[PDB]
Amino acid sequence: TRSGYVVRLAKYTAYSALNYDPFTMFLANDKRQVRVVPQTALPLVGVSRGKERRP
Amino acid sequence: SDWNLWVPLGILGIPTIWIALTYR
Amino acid sequence: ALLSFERKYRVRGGTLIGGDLFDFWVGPYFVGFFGVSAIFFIFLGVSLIGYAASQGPTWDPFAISINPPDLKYGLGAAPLLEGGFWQAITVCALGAFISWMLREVEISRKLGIGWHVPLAFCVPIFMFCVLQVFRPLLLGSWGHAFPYGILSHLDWVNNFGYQYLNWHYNPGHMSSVSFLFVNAMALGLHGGLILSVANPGDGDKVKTAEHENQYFRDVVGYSIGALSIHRLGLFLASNIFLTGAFGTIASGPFWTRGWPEWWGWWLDIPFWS
Amino acid sequence: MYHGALAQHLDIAQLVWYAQWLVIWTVVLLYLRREDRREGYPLVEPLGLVKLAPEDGQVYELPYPKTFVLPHGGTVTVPRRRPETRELKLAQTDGFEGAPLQPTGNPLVDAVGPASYAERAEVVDATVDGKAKIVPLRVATDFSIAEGDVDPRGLPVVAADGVEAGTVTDLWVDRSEHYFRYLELSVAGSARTALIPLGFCDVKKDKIVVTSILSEQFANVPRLQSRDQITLREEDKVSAYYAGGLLYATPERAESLL
Amino acid sequence: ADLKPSLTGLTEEEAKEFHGIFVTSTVLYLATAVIVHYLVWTARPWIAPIPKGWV
Amino acid sequence: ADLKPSLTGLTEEEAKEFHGIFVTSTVLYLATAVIVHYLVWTARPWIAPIPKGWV
Amino acid sequence: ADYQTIYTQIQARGPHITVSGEWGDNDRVGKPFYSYWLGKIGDAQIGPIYLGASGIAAFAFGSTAILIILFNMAAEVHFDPLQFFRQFFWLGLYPPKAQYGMGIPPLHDGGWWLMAGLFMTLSLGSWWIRVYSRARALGLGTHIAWNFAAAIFFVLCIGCIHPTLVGSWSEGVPFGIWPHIDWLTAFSIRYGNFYYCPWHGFSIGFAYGCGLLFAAHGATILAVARFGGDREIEQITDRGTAVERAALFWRWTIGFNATIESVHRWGWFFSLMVMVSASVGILLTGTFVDNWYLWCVKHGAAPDYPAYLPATPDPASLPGAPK
Amino acid sequence: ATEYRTASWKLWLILDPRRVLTALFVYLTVIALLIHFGLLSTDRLNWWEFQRGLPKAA
Amino acid sequence: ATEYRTASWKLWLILDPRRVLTALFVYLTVIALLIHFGLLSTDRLNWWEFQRGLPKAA
Amino acid sequence: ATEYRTASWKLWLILDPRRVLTALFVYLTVIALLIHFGLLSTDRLNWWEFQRGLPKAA
Amino acid sequence: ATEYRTASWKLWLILDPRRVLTALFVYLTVIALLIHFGLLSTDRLNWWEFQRGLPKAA
Amino acid sequence: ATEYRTASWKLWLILDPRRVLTALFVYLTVIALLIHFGLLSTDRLNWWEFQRGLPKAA
Amino acid sequence: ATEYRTASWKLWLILDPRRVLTALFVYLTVIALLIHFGLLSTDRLNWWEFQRGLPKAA
Ligand code: BCB
Ligand code: BCB
Ligand SMILES: C/C=C1/c2cc3[nH]c4c(c3C)C(=O)[C@H](C(=O)OC)c4c3nc(cc4[nH]c(cc(n2)[C@@H]1C)c(C(C)=O)c4C)[C@@H](C)[C@@H]3CCC(=O)OC/C=C(\C)CCC[C@H](C)CCC[C@@H](C)CCCC(C)C
Ligand SMILES: C/C=C1/c2cc3[nH]c4c(c3C)C(=O)[C@H](C(=O)OC)c4c3nc(cc4[nH]c(cc(n2)[C@@H]1C)c(C(C)=O)c4C)[C@@H](C)[C@@H]3CCC(=O)OC/C=C(\C)CCC[C@H](C)CCC[C@@H](C)CCCC(C)C
Ligand SMILES: CC(C)=CCC/C(C)=C/CC/C(C)=C\CC/C(C)=C/CC/C(C)=C/CC/C(C)=C\CC/C(C)=C/CC/C(C)=C/CC/C(C)=C/CC1=C(C)C(=O)c2ccccc2C1=O
Ligand SMILES: COC1=C(OC)C(=O)C(C/C=C(/C)CC/C=C(/C)CC/C=C(\C)CC/C=C(\C)CC/C=C(/C)CC/C=C(\C)CC/C=C(\C)CC/C=C(\C)CCC=C(C)C)=C(C)C1=O
Ligand SMILES: COC1=C(OC)C(=O)C(C/C=C(/C)CC/C=C(\C)CC/C=C(\C)CC/C=C(\C)CC/C=C(/C)CC/C=C(\C)CC/C=C(\C)CC/C=C(/C)CCC=C(C)C)=C(C)C1=O
Ligand code: HEC
Ligand SMILES: CC(C)=CCC/C(C)=C/C=C/C(C)=C/C=C/C(C)=C/C=C/C=C(C)/C=C/C=C(\C)CC/C=C(\C)CCCC(C)C
Ligand SMILES: CC(C)=CCC/C(C)=C/C=C/C(C)=C/C=C/C(C)=C/C=C/C=C(C)/C=C/C=C(\C)CC/C=C(\C)CCCC(C)C
Ligand SMILES: CC(C)=CCC/C(C)=C/C=C/C(C)=C/C=C/C(C)=C/C=C\C=C(C)\C=C\C=C(/C)CC/C=C(\C)CCCC(C)C
Ligand SMILES: CCCCCCCCCCCC[N+](C)(C)[O-]
Ligand SMILES: CCCCCCCCCCCC[N+](C)(C)[O-]
Ligand SMILES: [Fe+3]
Repeated sequence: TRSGYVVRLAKYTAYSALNYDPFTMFLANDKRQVRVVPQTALPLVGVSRGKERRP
Repeated sequence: SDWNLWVPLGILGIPTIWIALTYR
Repeated sequence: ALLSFERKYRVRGGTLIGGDLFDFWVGPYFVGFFGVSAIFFIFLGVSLIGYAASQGPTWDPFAISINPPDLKYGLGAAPLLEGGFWQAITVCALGAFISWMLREVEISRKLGIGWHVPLAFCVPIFMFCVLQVFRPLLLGSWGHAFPYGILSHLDWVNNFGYQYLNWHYNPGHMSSVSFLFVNAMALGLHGGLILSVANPGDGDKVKTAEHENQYFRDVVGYSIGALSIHRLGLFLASNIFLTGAFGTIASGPFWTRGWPEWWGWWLDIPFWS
Repeated sequence: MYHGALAQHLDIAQLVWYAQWLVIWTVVLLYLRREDRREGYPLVEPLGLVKLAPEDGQVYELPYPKTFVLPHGGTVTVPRRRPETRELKLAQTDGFEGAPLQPTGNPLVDAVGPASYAERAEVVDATVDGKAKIVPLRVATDFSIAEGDVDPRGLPVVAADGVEAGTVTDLWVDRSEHYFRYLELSVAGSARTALIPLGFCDVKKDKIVVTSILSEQFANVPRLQSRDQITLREEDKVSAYYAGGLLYATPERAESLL
Repeated sequence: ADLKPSLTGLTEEEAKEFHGIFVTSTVLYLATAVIVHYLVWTARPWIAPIPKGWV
Repeated sequence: ADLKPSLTGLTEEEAKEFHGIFVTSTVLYLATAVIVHYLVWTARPWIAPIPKGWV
Repeated sequence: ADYQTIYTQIQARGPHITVSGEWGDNDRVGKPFYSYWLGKIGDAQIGPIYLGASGIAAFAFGSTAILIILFNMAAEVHFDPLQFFRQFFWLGLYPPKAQYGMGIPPLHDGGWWLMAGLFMTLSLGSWWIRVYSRARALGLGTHIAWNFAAAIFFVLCIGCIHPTLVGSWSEGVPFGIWPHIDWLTAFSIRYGNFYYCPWHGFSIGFAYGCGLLFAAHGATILAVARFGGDREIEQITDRGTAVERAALFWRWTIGFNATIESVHRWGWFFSLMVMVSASVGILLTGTFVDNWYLWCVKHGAAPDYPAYLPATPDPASLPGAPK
Repeated sequence: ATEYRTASWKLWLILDPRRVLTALFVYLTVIALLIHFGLLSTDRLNWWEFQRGLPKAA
Repeated sequence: ATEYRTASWKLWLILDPRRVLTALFVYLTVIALLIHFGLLSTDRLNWWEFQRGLPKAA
Repeated sequence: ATEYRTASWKLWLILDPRRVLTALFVYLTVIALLIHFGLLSTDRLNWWEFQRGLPKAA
Repeated sequence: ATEYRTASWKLWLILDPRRVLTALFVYLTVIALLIHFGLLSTDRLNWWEFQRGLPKAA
Repeated sequence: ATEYRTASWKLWLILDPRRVLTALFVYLTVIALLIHFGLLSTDRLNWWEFQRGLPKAA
Repeated sequence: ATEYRTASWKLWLILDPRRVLTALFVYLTVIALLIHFGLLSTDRLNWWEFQRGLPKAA
């Protein structure tokens, strides 16, 4: 039942509307980094603009 | 190049003519 | 020390408690019994903060904090440095607030105006009481209340909210937030509209009440009307806390799951599930 | 190497912070607060010592004057010097700066404390057309009560005593707001109509209850100059009388609860 | 008030001159639409026959 | 009041002067469009024939 | 109680007078009707409405936007009508999920997002013009327009400007009830906690400020409504007992007062400032500060607390840690 | 009537061209947009794009 | 009544063509849309798309 | 009429140039934007950019 | 009353046909939808779809 | 009264048919809904579906 | 008309320069900006930067 996807997803993440399946992203394999927050006060030159940056 | 892809000419063209002709 | 028109209004009486002995103005301030009382708390409470902050680990104004006692102390008194002063201040606080509010009542009595102001001021007081007193009673510890500290207090707000997994979804919050926004927008419009009519630019004549009406009935097609906006303002403002108070009290005593899970009621009606 | 770094400890955010502050205070002080002193300033002194200048920093204080060009002719200049020359019937408790005052005679008639009015311009309030704004329903014949409400015309006006003061003659309407401002009642015992603000009476199904003043003092509600229109000053006069009664109707209204 | 625009009405004659054109032009449009639909059909025949599985 | 401009009608002539230009330029606009659509076709023949799989 | 401040007891009906504009007296639209219930809190009469060009346009773009939004939301539930209606708050139109920098993203990943964005932008503007023009049409001042302006600008900041300065559309707010909110958290997590950004501070200050101020102004007027203090404009030009009292009240309490006119300025100023403060913060973020907390620690503003349970060294940094 | 068979036309006495015209304009445009959009959201029947349909292929 | 059987027609004296016409117009459009979309939400009975139905196959 | 065939012109009596013009102007603007941007967010029929299409290539 | 047995009919002097008519119209419509859609959200009694009801089968 | 036994009827002089009618309409509808849906949310006592009950079965 | 062929000029009677003129100003400014910016968002057709285009080169 194709219409039910969103709900199938929500119930997995505590009923929030977040749109990612975190099993397949983080748990199935070691391919992603969980850490997203920068470890410095100011934007570090060379990783902080455009296609250098993460989404 | 439009080969039996008259389609847009059809849509664009047909009304263009009867617009010209109905309101005189 | 007086406004040009002030004198005719400065008459005796209309104190709630203890008559004539406190019925005087210091400068522009009217004192009264509650004046005195307020001051006393303010002075003591503030001093107490200072002393307490002195035996902290910093003096950065943002970084200073007076925290409440651990959860083990229950609803009892704690050692003075291990949460006691917190307790102290909280009372001086309440003290000050209430004395403030009553003073206002005395003032309004003296002027023969309505008591709307004091009462309106009662709403936030209540929310303070809700957060510092009731909710902690219901969970049975003072340690559930928030600490006094500019940045410190926010840390409390922050963690509290992540204790239910995403506070944004808590329906009390939703309502309160909506009001907060409407209120702000509405103040803007009310502000502007008066000002536009008064100061119409150039040597244009000041406009009439009808122009206020026309203006809105043009832009959005309805005009709430002049008195009622005032009335309505008061209403919006007030439900910021009135509705929120519900969401606040709920979290912990009446709900222990994440707030999103609560919308399950709708999401899960078995008909269309 | 970092974006937004002015030194090894100084960053553009940090500077902006102060900047922001600066503006706020400036606006507040060098503007808003000045705008606030358009009424009732400069400050007056009836005890203190040789002072033509408020809290200090402030005799600039007053902003330079505006000039409101009014809708139906004329100009007003703000701030002004509007002098109070009514001679107040108030004796002082002490000669002291901020010690309160005692009314000498009847405070409700001598118009002091909550019973004091402002000396407004002695003209009729007007519509955008040039008609009178506030009129009774004898005059505004086009206007009417909404179907579904109680017409208070005919009802008994009961005062603070529990005694019928008189009966309702009319309602008065604001023509430019579609709103009722006054009840005009017929004070029983005399041959007079007095005007009560609608904010001083709880209208019921059977009666109009007036907590403000006592039955006997309806006899002394300020008299209207004309019969069918009301000036701006007369409005203030009428309103102040009842409100003054909230402190002066009974002797106990003075006193504190204990 | 004893007329159709009875004693200075805000004005609309017995104009079915409008009705004429309205109906003409509405039909032209529906015709053109058919012609068009035919053409597109030849480019992308859209309904499809019932497949091997179905039912 | 028994006319088109019957006792100050609020200011529009019998102007088919406007009907004139309006219909003129409506055609030019559509004309130009056809031409232009043709040129583009030669640069990017957009609809495409049906692929080997399809149906 | 005094009932006359809470609701209206006796309602009035009669002929409403139209103020003739500078232009477009003609483009007022609809039969004005009454609502007796609404009449208990404000004017009962509900029509007409001005139309004119700006309107037309605003609606034009606005609707297109809405359409694109909804349509894509439908497409998320695969057009099942029942499910749509059940799942509606959880549905949204999202910006791009891959990193394309600032390139116009593919239709299926953020493309449609962008289009709706542009159209929403355009409606806002068209509307702005409406507000501003109408004012000028009726010989009023332009204050409302300018307040409204700031609001719009802040929308711009979080919509495209910020994305731009950091140079990725990925940072856009999504359309949809819940999902516009999920944005808030993500965004905050990413920039190292927004409670610690000073402009978030300012903003909130002013916002609560508005609360305080309206409650106060609101309450004040009602308290003096008995003297006809709700007639705010005549009070400006010819000061009556009403506002004399109102002033006195505040003076005797906090020790300084306003005027009937200037209180409006204060309110107008506070309102404005919410939006401005916000905009600044947004602009600074990502561009000059990467992690607001760490920044507050570099300037020692951040409070520090002792450990309750034992302090925990990050496992990543141990000898012989995995990845 | 000018050689009419039915009263049909009397509709315009009742209804108002202006409202009808303007409504149709909108109505049609919406339906039009919907259909267009819905088409360009498929995999058959998206012109404007390489056949991502993977028609049967794989 | 011009050669009539019932009074039915009197309804138009009570109800008002304009209301009815307009509302029908809307009502129908809705239902129409509901069905259309609803159908194109399935697997059997979607035209506009490849047979994703996987009718039984696998 | 100045040597016409139809009443067509009379529309401008009923309808109003100003509003028609102003509308059309917005309307066409909307559509033009839709088309341009929509196009430039494809892979075929993007001019402006290098052929990202990877038409079959790869 | 034209050979009527009851007074039933006087109801329309009390009630207002226009309200009744309009209410039923809506009322019914809704129930109808509930039933349709609700049915088509089961596994048995869904026409429109393949029997992914998998009735007992597997 | 036309051949009555009680005065029951006088109720309608007091109470108002239209209120009672409109209320009952609603009241019963709601109750009806509660029961219907309520039932169809069980395991026993759901028509409309395959026997989810697993009645004793496992 | 001062040696004119069309009535076209009458548009200014109907339309008002002040408005036309000003709106145009805005309009044009927007389109300008959209294009300029849009362009400098690409890789081909961005001046103001090195050829990030990596035109085929990597
Ligand atoms: C991660 C956690 C979050 C969170 C956690 C949260 C909690 C736990 C609570 C709220 C609450 C509220 N939140 Mg939320 N919040 C809100 C807005 C709001 C407010 C509408 C509302 C009430 C604020 C309050 O309690 O005042 C407090 C003000 C008080 C108590 C009055 C103090 C005034 C006092 C009487 C007088 C003081 C006088 C001074 C001492 C005098 C000193 C001055 C000088 C002159 C001497 C917005 C708009 C957002 C956005 C935009 O995201 C947001 C996000 C969040 N909130 C985050 C998601 N929020 C409250 C609420 O209502 O929840 C439903 C609340 O409990
Ligand atoms: C976990 C995340 C949090 C968070 C995340 C956050 C972010 C990221 C931002 C804020 C911002 C703000 N926060 Mg915060 N927040 C706030 C309150 C505020 C506001 C004062 C300010 C946002 C400006 C605003 O009013 O938006 C409402 C007003 C808006 C959106 C303007 C709308 C006007 C527009 C013209 C509307 C008209 C639209 C049209 C009708 C169009 C219709 C659409 C069609 C076309 C489809 C409170 C009171 C709290 C509490 C009590 O905790 C809190 C906590 C949090 N915030 C949590 C910590 N907040 C902003 C800010 O100030 O940052 C520095 C901001 O960017
Ligand atoms: C919905 C209803 C809204 C609303 C309504 C109204 N608001 C009013 C009134 C109305 C009607 C008044 O009539 C009254 C007033 O006079 O008009 C100016 C008032 C006032 N609202 C103030 C602050 C205010 N309003 C807030 C919120 C809303 N207002 C909501 C939004 C907030 C928020 C939201 O944070 C703040 C900070 C003061 C300026 C002023 C009272 C001074 C006082 O209370 O004197 C007495 C006390 C002092 C002067 C100092 C107290 C020192 C104590 C003893 C100990 C130190 C404090 C300790 C508790 C540490 C905490 C700090 C920590 C968090 C880091
Ligand atoms: C501190 C400063 C505050 C502030 C200030 C101010 N805020 C203002 C003004 C000022 C000064 C105005 O002057 C202006 C206005 O005029 O108000 C009277 C306005 C506004 N702020 C609105 C909403 C708002 N303010 C918010 C916030 C703050 N504001 C902040 C907090 C928020 C939040 C917080 O979310 C919200 C939601 C709107 C009322 C209004 C925009 C109208 C518009 O821009 O129109 C744009 C036009 C549309 C979206 C078209 C509508 C199309 C319809 C729905 C049909 C679509 C259906 C379609 C599928 C099919 C078509 C068929 C169809 C026939 C069916
Ligand atoms: C000289 C002499 C004899 C000396 C010896 C005597 C001696 C030493 C005696 C003993 C002293 C004693 C016993 C006592 C000391 C005095 C005393 C009682 C002090 C209390 C003082 C105290 C704690 C003061 C702090 C003031 C305070 C709490 C807050 C400051 C105000 C703040 C921050 C307000 C928020 C900002 C804000 C909303 C500003 C709004 C602007 C204004 C003015 C809003 C109010 C306002 C509104 C809202 C209107 O609607 C309005 C409508 C129409 C006209 C006017 C107004 C108006 O003014
Ligand atoms: C006079 O000059 C002026 C005018 O006239 C010329 C104007 O018209 C105007 C303004 C022009 C206008 C058109 C004004 C209209 C502008 C507006 C923003 C009006 C819009 C207001 C709303 C949409 C209402 C807000 C509703 C929301 C934000 C949604 C909230 C969502 C939920 C779920 C709320 C749930 C809870 C509730 C709805 C109510 C809860 C209430 C309680 C729990 C308790 C209630 C408390 C009371 C009743 C008070 C206590 C009772 C007494 C004290 C007697 C101005 C500015 C000007 O001043
Ligand atoms: C002459 O000098 C003085 C003045 O003039 C200068 C004064 O005005 C005043 C002021 C005195 C007044 C009564 C002012 C008028 C009264 C009011 C305005 C009402 C508001 C007053 C209050 C809310 C509290 C005042 C009463 C007290 C502080 C009594 C203290 C009671 C106790 C049990 C203290 C002993 C501590 C314990 C037994 C430990 C266990 C108790 C706790 C842990 C509670 C603390 C935690 C909380 C959340 C507090 C919440 C409870 C409350 C706020 C009542 C004083 C005291 C002074 O003498
Ligand atoms: C059971 C323990 C646990 C709980 C509960 C938990 N987290 Fe985490 N969280 C972690 C761990 C472990 C990591 C780091 C994982 C890694 O190194 O890959 C983490 C990482 C994070 C990060 C990334 C920090 C960074 O360095 O970029 C955020 C943000 C976060 N958590 C937020 C949350 C939120 C919000 C919740 C509650 C909803 C939550 N966490 C609940 C263990 C937990
Ligand atoms: C005297 C008078 C004033 C002067 C004359 C006035 C003049 C000249 C009038 C003539 C000029 C003009 C502009 C005439 C215009 C006539 C027009 C526009 C007729 C339009 C008819 C439009 C029709 C019939 C539209 C029917 C639309 C439908 C049936 C849509 C159905 C949609 C569905 C079933 C859902 C499908 C959705 C899906 C996703 C599959
Ligand atoms: C006042 C008078 C005296 C002076 C006279 C002065 C003059 C001559 C004024 C008139 C001169 C001018 C400027 C006339 C202009 C006439 C114009 C602009 C006519 C325009 C007609 C435009 C039409 C018919 C547009 C039809 C558009 C559509 C059908 C679009 C359909 C779009 C879709 C189906 C979806 C595409 C979107 C997608 C696939 C994402
Ligand atoms: C240079 C190039 C190529 C492009 C530039 C494009 C550009 C200007 C981008 C900037 C975009 C901006 C400003 C984006 C802003 C996005 C924002 C702020 C979104 C925020 C919130 C949206 C929310 C909460 C909306 C949710 C919407 C819905 C649930 C559906 C919409 C429907 C309604 C509101 C109801 C009305 C419909 C009813 C009549 C049937
Ligand atoms: C964080 C936002 C708060 C901004 C500060 C508000 C200004 C308060 C007004 C003080 C008035 C000073 N005074 C007594 C000279 O008038
Ligand atoms: C109200 C928001 C709190 C955050 C404000 C940050 C304060 C900076 C001033 C502290 C001095 C230290 N500094 C900046 C030189 O490093
Ligand atoms: Fe006001």
